[PDB]
Amino acid sequence: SNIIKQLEQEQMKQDVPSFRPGDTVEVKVWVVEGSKKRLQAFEGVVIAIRNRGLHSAFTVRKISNGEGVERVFQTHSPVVDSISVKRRGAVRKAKLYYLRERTGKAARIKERLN
Amino acid sequence: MRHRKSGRQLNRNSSHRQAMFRNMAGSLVRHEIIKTTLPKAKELRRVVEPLITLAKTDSVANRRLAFARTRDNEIVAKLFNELGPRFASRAGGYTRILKCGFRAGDNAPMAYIELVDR
Amino acid sequence: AVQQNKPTRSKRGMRRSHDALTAVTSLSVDKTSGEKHLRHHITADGYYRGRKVIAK
Amino acid sequence: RTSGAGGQHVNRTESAVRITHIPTGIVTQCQNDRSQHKNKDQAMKQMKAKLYELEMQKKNA
Amino acid sequence: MIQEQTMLNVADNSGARRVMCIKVLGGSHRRYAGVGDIIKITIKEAIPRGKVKKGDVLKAVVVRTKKGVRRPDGSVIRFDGNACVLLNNNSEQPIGTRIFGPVTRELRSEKFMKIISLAPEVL
Amino acid sequence: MIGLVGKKVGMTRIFTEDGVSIPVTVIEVEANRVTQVKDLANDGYRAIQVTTGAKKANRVTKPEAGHFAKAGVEAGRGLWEFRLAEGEEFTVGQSISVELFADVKKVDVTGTSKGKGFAGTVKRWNFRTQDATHGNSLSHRVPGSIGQNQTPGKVFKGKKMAGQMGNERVTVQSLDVVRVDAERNLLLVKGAVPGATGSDLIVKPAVKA
RNA sequence: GAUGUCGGCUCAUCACAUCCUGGGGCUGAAGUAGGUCCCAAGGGUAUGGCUGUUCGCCAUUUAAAGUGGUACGCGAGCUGGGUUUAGAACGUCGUGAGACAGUUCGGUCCCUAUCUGCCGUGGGCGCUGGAGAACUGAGGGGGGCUGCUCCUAGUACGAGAGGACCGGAGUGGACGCAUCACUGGUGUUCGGGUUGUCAUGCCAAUGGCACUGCCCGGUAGCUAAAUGCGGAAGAGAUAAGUGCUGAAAGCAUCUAAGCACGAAACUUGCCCCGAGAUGAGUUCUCCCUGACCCUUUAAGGGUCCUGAAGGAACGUUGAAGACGACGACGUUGAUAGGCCGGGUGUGUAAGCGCAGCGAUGCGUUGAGCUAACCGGUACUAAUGAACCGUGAGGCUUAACCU
RNA sequence: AAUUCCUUGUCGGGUAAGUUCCGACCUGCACGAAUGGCGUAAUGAUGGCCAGGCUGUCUCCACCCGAGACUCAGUGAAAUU
RNA sequence: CACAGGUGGUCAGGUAGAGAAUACCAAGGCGCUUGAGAGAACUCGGGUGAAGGAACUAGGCAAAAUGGUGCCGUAACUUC
RNA sequence: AGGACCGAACCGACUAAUGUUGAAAAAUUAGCGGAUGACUUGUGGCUGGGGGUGAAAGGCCAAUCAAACCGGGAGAUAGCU
Ligand SMILES: [K+]
Ligand SMILES: [K+]
Ligand SMILES: [K+]
Ligand SMILES: [K+]
Ligand SMILES: [K+]
Ligand SMILES: [K+]
Ligand SMILES: [K+]
Ligand SMILES: [K+]
Ligand SMILES: [K+]
Ligand SMILES: [K+]
Ligand SMILES: [K+]
Ligand SMILES: [K+]
Ligand SMILES: [K+]
Ligand SMILES: [K+]
Ligand SMILES: [K+]
Ligand SMILES: [K+]
Ligand SMILES: [K+]
Ligand SMILES: [K+]
Ligand SMILES: [K+]
Ligand SMILES: [K+]
Ligand SMILES: [K+]
Ligand SMILES: [K+]
Ligand SMILES: [K+]
Ligand SMILES: [Mg+2]
Ligand SMILES: [Mg+2]
Ligand SMILES: [Mg+2]
Ligand SMILES: [Mg+2]
Ligand SMILES: [Mg+2]
Ligand SMILES: [Mg+2]
Ligand SMILES: [Mg+2]
Ligand SMILES: [Mg+2]
Ligand SMILES: [Mg+2]
Ligand SMILES: [Mg+2]
Ligand SMILES: [Mg+2]
Ligand SMILES: [Mg+2]
Ligand SMILES: [Mg+2]
Ligand SMILES: [Mg+2]
Ligand SMILES: [Mg+2]
Ligand SMILES: [Mg+2]
Ligand SMILES: [Mg+2]
Ligand SMILES: [Mg+2]
Ligand SMILES: [Mg+2]
Ligand SMILES: [Mg+2]
Ligand SMILES: [Mg+2]
Ligand SMILES: [Mg+2]
Ligand SMILES: [Mg+2]
Ligand SMILES: [Mg+2]
Ligand SMILES: [Mg+2]
Ligand SMILES: [Mg+2]
Ligand SMILES: [Mg+2]
Ligand SMILES: [Mg+2]
Ligand SMILES: [Mg+2]
Ligand SMILES: [Mg+2]
Ligand SMILES: [Mg+2]
Ligand SMILES: [Mg+2]
Ligand SMILES: [Mg+2]
Ligand SMILES: [Mg+2]
Ligand SMILES: [Mg+2]
Ligand SMILES: [Mg+2]
Ligand SMILES: [Mg+2]
Ligand SMILES: [Mg+2]
Ligand SMILES: [Mg+2]
Ligand SMILES: [Mg+2]
Ligand SMILES: [Mg+2]
Ligand SMILES: [Mg+2]
Ligand SMILES: [Mg+2]
Ligand SMILES: [Mg+2]
Ligand SMILES: [Mg+2]
Ligand SMILES: [Mg+2]
Ligand SMILES: [Mg+2]
Ligand SMILES: [Mg+2]
Ligand SMILES: [Mg+2]
Ligand SMILES: [Mg+2]
Ligand SMILES: [Mg+2]
Ligand SMILES: [Mg+2]
Ligand SMILES: [Mg+2]
Ligand SMILES: [Mg+2]
Ligand SMILES: [Mg+2]
Ligand SMILES: [Mg+2]
Ligand SMILES: [Mg+2]
Ligand SMILES: [Mg+2]
Ligand SMILES: [Mg+2]
Ligand SMILES: [Mg+2]
Ligand SMILES: [Mg+2]
Ligand SMILES: [Mg+2]
Ligand SMILES: [Mg+2]
Ligand SMILES: [Mg+2]
Ligand SMILES: [Mg+2]
Ligand SMILES: [Mg+2]
Ligand SMILES: [Mg+2]
Repeated sequence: SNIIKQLEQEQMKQDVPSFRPGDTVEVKVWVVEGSKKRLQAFEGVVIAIRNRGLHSAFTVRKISNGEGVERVFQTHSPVVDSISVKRRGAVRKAKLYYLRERTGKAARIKERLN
Repeated sequence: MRHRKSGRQLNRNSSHRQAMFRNMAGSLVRHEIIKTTLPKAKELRRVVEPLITLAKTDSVANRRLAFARTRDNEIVAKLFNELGPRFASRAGGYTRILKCGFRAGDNAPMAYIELVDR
Repeated sequence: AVQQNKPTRSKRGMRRSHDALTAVTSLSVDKTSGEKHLRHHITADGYYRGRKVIAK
Repeated sequence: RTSGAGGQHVNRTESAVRITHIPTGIVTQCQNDRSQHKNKDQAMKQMKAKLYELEMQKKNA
Repeated sequence: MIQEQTMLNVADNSGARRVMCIKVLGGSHRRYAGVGDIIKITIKEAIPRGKVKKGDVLKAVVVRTKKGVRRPDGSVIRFDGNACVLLNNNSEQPIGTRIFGPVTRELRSEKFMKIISLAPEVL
Repeated sequence: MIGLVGKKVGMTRIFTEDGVSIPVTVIEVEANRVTQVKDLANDGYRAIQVTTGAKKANRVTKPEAGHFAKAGVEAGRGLWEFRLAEGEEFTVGQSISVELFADVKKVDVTGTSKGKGFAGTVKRWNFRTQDATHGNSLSHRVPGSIGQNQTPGKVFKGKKMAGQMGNERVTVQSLDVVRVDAERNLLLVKGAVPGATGSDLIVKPAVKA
């Protein structure tokens, strides 16, 4: 209700960039190795966005070292330091789960030149 | 468990329910008062009142939407030419249900559902 | 599955102890016509809460 | 219970006998007769014979 | 979520191409193994000159799963296939010398640090 | 120790600076007013009765209204009792706020679990279903055997069978207290507490510790 | 004048002759690890290959993969591979019909629960004036498992190899309870794509039918694979066992008098039910303070007047629910629908304009639509009534006022 | 071996593990030449074994859509005793 | 039995389709002689399902899967 | 050309589920086999009980078959209940 909405608004980030399903984004996240906290970048196509307030999330799919990896980031998590849109993609669906069956030239996404 | 769920199956499949409520909505618009069962009337409210709210604003798009919801141009015309203008100021609740005894054939609880202004 | 012994008239009546019907507690009287009716239902003449609702 | 057990009796009775020599690891088994006692006798005979042949084989070698 | 009869790919240069989980080790009635868990595997396909041969029974550590791993903030990392690294049956140290594909931070332990060091990317 | 009666506002998450999402249940613990204090001399045991919230005057019966008026407190949506310890002492009319739990680390939350209705053995007692195919005849989710052949010749008491599941008092013990927001009258506890949103919860200092 | 059977499945329950975990004695017990016996039944006590198999062997685990009873538990719970009819064939026996604790291929598993029992859920009356709540706890049930790592400590022990007891912390497996914040499933009540066909006069736009026609997404709810929590600590009395003091029996002696320890077993401690606990308990609060007549004259019956507290009924309903029941609300109202705003999902509606020969693209445009969600809002429906429930509540004896 | 009791014979193949299967062996309890012997392409709702694909068959079940079951009105059995 | 059974011959529209298959329709005929609610277990008939993929079982039973036309190409063995 | 191939009508009936006081004294649903032939079907005829007919199962001969049904011998006989 108003109570939970207040408790969530006080935790929501205020700078989350606008990204649509199909865009290529780089998410820099905090990884901690023992005693040193550094930033690691995950760049790939946003194949799903779940808009749910503080519980908002987005899935990014990359092909790393010959293997497909998907990472579901909690948008307002303190571990996601930054999100940047490196390329705007032109899709028509909201969930590009069909890319999971496509590889190489078959998985290309046209740029939204607008 | 049906926790926090809406709608009545009414011992029908979904297509049958949709067709029945389309026909019954047309009948209520046409006659302005009909006698049905109490469950069916309490669902006809949720079918019909949104149509009148749609008719409140007259556009080609809204007329086509109303045709899709109620495939009959006489009902669309009445909604957009009389009923909408009539219920313009009313917020909601364009219908009322009056319980009217039990059906002789099956002891079914019966009711009259009518447009409020009628 | 079926009875091994015939149940009695006593047991029959005991089972039917909960089968009795319940009379209507009271009938409401319309403020305008004075006709009696089931509460929250229209009268036979078509009056509910003092207003004729169905013409006949 | 023995295999191909034909009838209520055979399905019910523990007639088949298997004898294992723990040191040797050799096994004999009999389920020819309807009687556990006769089956155990035949299996004991076979166990003695197999231990004999084991030592016979060693000596022949 | 690897169980018995699950076929996994191999992420090292040990020479196996396909292995099958025959037991999820470490518990009675333990059902599933996830990233960082040791399983007993049989080699179903191997390259001709590899160190390991088809039909060998050894151990392996699951390094990539389709079910994925869940990070403390609720995030999940999912891979497109189930992959393991074969380990010696006794020492439980990696048999190969190269690791192919990404591995996760869950693998980091004093035991599996060799894999972490030899990995192309630790996600 | 005494506890407080609150309401299940819902479930949320708290994001800590070290990248951990704590699942929390938000309990609105309004001021609980003491309507009666029971003692050894008069009642044989030491306890406080508390009320919380508000009620329609037209829905408060005269018998209940007399009790509230004797206390000198406004009517609440119910009355609950808490057994007092040896040192604990309160007075009628005193109000107790969520600040009581400020230094409490773990709490036990009791509520009425969501009601599942007439539930089968598979759902209620985690029975295993029989084979879906391979010849099973009308017995895919049925209980199976319920006893032995003649000895005992009866079904034992407490046999796990189908029946009502849920809508019963359930206590979850040793839940962390994530936050005590006194100004919003909120208690944020880690994990899931019994009951649906809008239900009453009895929150006590943890007994196991 | 019929007690259905091997194995499996589902569900078990008890015994202890204990497989693991607990406690101990002796050891041919240095430590680690064992052997053997005693106490202990709280919890726990594999998945596969082969075979109809039980059994068994084998592979790989586990702390362990216990032994048994229960019609070798359980077919009005399931199966039907084996066995057990009728078909057929092989080997063998017989001249033959046929036969085989020989084998081989195929071959109908009914029952709507009356009673007891059990799991749930109501109605009645009782509990001694009626009523609304909160309790107490006689009693009953649940639960009780365990691995690995680290510290102690490479310490004690040991020639080395190896390697502790006691005590502490962390993290798992299996099991159970709850919940849906997250990750997912579902989501024929939301959106979109698309095939065939029919219809809405036609175009455009829609609708119907084809498993929701086929699909792609997805709200609420429900839910696991998701994520919180639990097993305990402590106390009492003990088992085997260990003792102190101590005679009978100038010694000795754990015992005879007296005294102290001693386990997952017992009684508690934790969770739930629980006053039909007829031994029906306790506390708080609320309500009712009229007259008259008869009889067989009493815990008697009437007559009038009075109808309280509260309940029930009815209606709107609910994360409550088979029906009951339980909860919320009924105009002095947010109970349900509608409506309004938001959110969410889908993914840029239609119409119009432009580009293109055209399919189509672009602009208007993150557009349009949007269930169960959230915040509001009396527009619709929750009717004034009526109904049930009474009028101060027995006797005896105490104590106190009197 | 539709034949072999012993017997899950032994050896080889396949499997992590194979009383079944396949290839041999010959010690044929108790094969054998028109109650035919040994082969055999094609064929088979024929028996056994193996693999790929596929999957709620299963780990381990969850949700949804319909018809019953449940409540109300009407009609109204049965075995058994 | 106003019973999901059995019963020979004749007629043969449109669109798609090879078709008398199949889907939707025409002419024509019907909604099947108990209804109304609710939306528990369980049974029946379907839909979907994370990760796995025969571990199930006597046995892949059942389900899932494959599925058209044209072209390319196609093994042992063979009675060609 | 073909006791040829695929597949409706048509004829059949291999598997499962349902039903088992059934919608049905043998069916329904999803699949399954043949489908120019030793095919299938209408009408009529013929074969009769120790007889018929049987691509053979003791199969079929009016829901009856190791000897049909109806009537008679007949109140067969029953050391049995
Ligand atoms: K009728
Ligand atoms: K022990
Ligand atoms: K010992
Ligand atoms: K025990
Ligand atoms: K055996
Ligand atoms: K047992
Ligand atoms: K028996
Ligand atoms: K029985
Ligand atoms: K009885
Ligand atoms: K959820
Ligand atoms: K959901
Ligand atoms: K269409
Ligand atoms: K002494
Ligand atoms: K009482
Ligand atoms: K409302
Ligand atoms: K556009
Ligand atoms: K447009
Ligand atoms: K939108
Ligand atoms: K032979
Ligand atoms: K001959
Ligand atoms: K020949
Ligand atoms: K064959
Ligand atoms: K004859
Ligand atoms: Mg609702
Ligand atoms: Mg019905
Ligand atoms: Mg009754
Ligand atoms: Mg015999
Ligand atoms: Mg419920
Ligand atoms: Mg059956
Ligand atoms: Mg079934
Ligand atoms: Mg039985
Ligand atoms: Mg008898
Ligand atoms: Mg003992
Ligand atoms: Mg005991
Ligand atoms: Mg105990
Ligand atoms: Mg076994
Ligand atoms: Mg087998
Ligand atoms: Mg016995
Ligand atoms: Mg047994
Ligand atoms: Mg038995
Ligand atoms: Mg059989
Ligand atoms: Mg025969
Ligand atoms: Mg057959
Ligand atoms: Mg049965
Ligand atoms: Mg107990
Ligand atoms: Mg939610
Ligand atoms: Mg989802
Ligand atoms: Mg869907
Ligand atoms: Mg749609
Ligand atoms: Mg037209
Ligand atoms: Mg058109
Ligand atoms: Mg149509
Ligand atoms: Mg349809
Ligand atoms: Mg049609
Ligand atoms: Mg002495
Ligand atoms: Mg323990
Ligand atoms: Mg109830
Ligand atoms: Mg949106
Ligand atoms: Mg559209
Ligand atoms: Mg072999
Ligand atoms: Mg062979
Ligand atoms: Mg021969
Ligand atoms: Mg001859
Ligand atoms: Mg021959
Ligand atoms: Mg043939
Ligand atoms: Mg009835
Ligand atoms: Mg009829
Ligand atoms: Mg046609
Ligand atoms: Mg047709
Ligand atoms: Mg249903
Ligand atoms: Mg089903
Ligand atoms: Mg399906
Ligand atoms: Mg699946
Ligand atoms: Mg999948
Ligand atoms: Mg696969
Ligand atoms: Mg198997
Ligand atoms: Mg098995
Ligand atoms: Mg099949
Ligand atoms: Mg299919
Ligand atoms: Mg042919
Ligand atoms: Mg015909
Ligand atoms: Mg035939
Ligand atoms: Mg058929
Ligand atoms: Mg053919
Ligand atoms: Mg054909
Ligand atoms: Mg014969
Ligand atoms: Mg006949
Ligand atoms: Mg004769
Ligand atoms: Mg005579
Ligand atoms: Mg006679």
